[PDB]
Formats: sequence, C-alpha cells, structure tokens
Amino acid sequence: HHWGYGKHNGPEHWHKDFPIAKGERQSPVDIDTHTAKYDPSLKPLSVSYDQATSLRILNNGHAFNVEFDDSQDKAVLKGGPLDGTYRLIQFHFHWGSLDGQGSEHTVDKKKYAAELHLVHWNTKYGDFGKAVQQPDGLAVLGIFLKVGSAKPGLQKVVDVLDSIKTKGKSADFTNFDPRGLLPESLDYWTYPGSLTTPPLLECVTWIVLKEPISVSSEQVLKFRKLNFNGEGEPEELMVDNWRPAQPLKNRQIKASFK
Ligand SMILES: [Zn+2]
Repeated sequence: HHWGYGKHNGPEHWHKDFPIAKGERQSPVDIDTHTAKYDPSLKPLSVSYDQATSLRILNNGHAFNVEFDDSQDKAVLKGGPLDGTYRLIQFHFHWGSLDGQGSEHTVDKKKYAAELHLVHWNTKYGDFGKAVQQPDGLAVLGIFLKVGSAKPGLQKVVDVLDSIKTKGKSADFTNFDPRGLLPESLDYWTYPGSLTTPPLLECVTWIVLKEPISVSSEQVLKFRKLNFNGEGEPEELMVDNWRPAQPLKNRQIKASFK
C-alpha cells in the first residue's frame, strides 16, 4: 500500500485499495453547530491521564506518534458517550502548509491550523488490533489547534522533532504529560465514525472538543519541517496530512453542552 497525501496517492485515491473509504460512517466530518443537538443523556467525560507512561516518538511517514504504555489502565478515557474503559495508546497530529488549513474535522466549514488525536481502545476487546474490528473499538479525542500564543506543554514534543525528521525515525520520549495538551473546557461534540487514514476502519467514537488550544507560529512551523520521505530520499515536507470532510449520511452529531 502506498497511500499518502500527494496529488497522486492522496485521499481521493484511497478508495481503490480501501473501498470502505466511501462507506456509511467515514471521518472526518463537518460539524454543523446549528444542527448538532445537545444531548442531556451524555454523562460527564472523564479524562484520567495522571498515571500516563509515554515511551517513544515515531515518524511513520504519515504523521508522528507519541506512544504510551498501554499494558495496564494507566491513562484512560471514560464517560461521555462511552460505555466502559478506553486506554490511551498514542497521540498524533494532522496539520497544514499554512495556518488556514490542517484540521480534519471542521466547525461550520472552518478549518483550524491543526488537529490533535488522542487515540484510545476499548479494554473489553483485549488488544488494539481486536478493537479496530469493532464498531465501538476505539475512542479518539480530537482537539483543534489555532495559531496564537505558544502552548508550553507542547514544546517538549516540538523540540524532539529534529531527531525524528524522516520516515522510520524514532526517539525515546519518556515522562511526557499529555494533560498539558488539553484545553480548559471539556465541552464536546460526539458522533460515530472511522479512522481518518487507511485502513479507514469504521471503529471510532469521535469526541471532538469545542475549545481549541493555541499554539505558536514557531511551534507549528517546526511540525512543517518534518519529512514524509525516509533518510536520504528526496525531501517531501510533511504538510497537509489531513483528510477532508466526508459525507455525514445517516448520522447525528450530539453536543455535550447547551
Ligand atoms: Zn489522526
């Protein structure tokens, strides 16, 4: 498989190797704020990251993953629309070539500079590989980024990127606290969807926070210095690694807030 985000291997081609690309619950989507309905039955969302154990950072040629030890319930997501316990496995980002694009979800068609995905799996399925085969297998916590003030809790991430410039490179990345990437509010929209990259599995409950985090222009600039290619190949800057919004179809987006 040779999918990516260029003119020749990008989102509009993915459906050929991954036919679920055109399925019934694909992500990302546009969140119409005037159609999404406050759902008083959602419980409060619970983000328990106090015991999180980050291990490593990886450039996989599509994005970078900060990886976590998920061999126990150390960092978990519960509540909101979720039944049971979802364990944090990794986080990553999608971003643009300019500040006016980069996010995958959009809010009333507005694109943010980037989007953070904190990826969790449902413990009830025992491992991640099994969970991605289940309609309620994953829970991804989506956070928009906008350019403004710098986010201090992002800077360690920013600073390790020199060392994972190219595809395949990894660095040790211990004692990173993902709580520093959260906004103040946990108000959210939620809907059933998919992974936003191949294999585009329809296994995700999306929880997208309403309040974006601010990062600096200098911070986001350093994301754009990364490379899609591997070491000693011609340089393709890692930019615009985002899938555009997909048809909503027979789905409702529910809001946690009035
Ligand atoms: Zn993502």
